[PDB]
Amino acid sequence: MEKEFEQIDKSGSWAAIYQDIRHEASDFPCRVAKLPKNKNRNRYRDVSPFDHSRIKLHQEDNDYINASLIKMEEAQRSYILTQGPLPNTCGHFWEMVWEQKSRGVVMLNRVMEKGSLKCAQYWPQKEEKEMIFEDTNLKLTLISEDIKSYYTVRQLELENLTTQETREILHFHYTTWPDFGVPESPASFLNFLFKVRESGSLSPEHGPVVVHCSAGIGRSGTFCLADTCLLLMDKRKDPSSVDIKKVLLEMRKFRMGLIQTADQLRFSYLAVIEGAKFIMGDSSVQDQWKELSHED
Ligand SMILES: O=C1C[C@@H](c2ccc(C[C@H](NS(=O)(=O)c3cccc(F)c3)C3=NC(Cc4ccccc4F)=C=N3)cc2)S(=O)(=O)N1
Ligand SMILES: [Mg+2]
Repeated sequence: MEKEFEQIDKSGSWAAIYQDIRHEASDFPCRVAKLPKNKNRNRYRDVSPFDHSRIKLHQEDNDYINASLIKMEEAQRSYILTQGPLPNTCGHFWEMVWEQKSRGVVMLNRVMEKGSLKCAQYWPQKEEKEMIFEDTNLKLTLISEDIKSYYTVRQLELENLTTQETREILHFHYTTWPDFGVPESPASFLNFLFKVRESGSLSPEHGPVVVHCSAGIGRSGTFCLADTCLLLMDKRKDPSSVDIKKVLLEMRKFRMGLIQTADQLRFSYLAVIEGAKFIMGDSSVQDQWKELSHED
């Protein structure tokens, strides 16, 4: 894998390679997303979930949410990728989290980035001020938070007001990944990813983890591609066999535009190559990653 990386670097072909992927990517209808009644449920007019893989809310009125089920058969892991919720779709977001039985939510953006709103404040910032989503009959409370230098992990309590059932939802918020950009380092990215993994959130016993950024395709796609490739390396009898470009095209069958710049693609290669060290056994790389990430 690093041989291909090295030759892409020498040839200076990241852009051409990335554009080939965009050209070969699947094109499926998004008719439900484009219905006039769903216009205000979409943050961006050009980013819509394909009809075949969209997540359907269990409400009869309108079951539409800009969210997609990325089901990776060989890796044996599913993820739900969605846009940052809008002021009017936060209830829908939590209804999806509840109905799909997700245990973790991975957020890779900030509410405001460079002077622009990118996502509604869909969770409580203060313990004493819980949130009620009236349209969906759900209550959400901030139980605690572990704030790190570049990411924060939060314990949220989500309650179905109707049945009184409550669930602990873990929120993994990466706060320093710029839009259309990349993480500070493979180490910082991997330190975070393994925190999500170690939490049990990605376990097949739970529903799919919900991953989102602003549009739910650039940063979210980078995060899922690296996680999936590392999973495939650990699975197969020969990790060198993992073709990251093939994996990305496979993921793009479930949601459009995953990975938004040639450099996020190049970063994905670095993340997988670095993470592979842990998969192949190295028990000193993780601490290395933590030290390198300066999470304190
Ligand atoms: O690293 C990233 C990129 C962010 C991001 C990606 C796409 C968009 C959608 C934008 N839509 S628009 O209505 O603001 C907009 C802005 C400029 C030109 C244009 F035609 C529309 C967007 N579209 C292109 C990107 C693009 C191009 C073709 C098809 C689908 C696309 F998403 C660039 N930004 C917003 C944020 S993320 O939150 O997914 N992580
Ligand atoms: Mg306080």
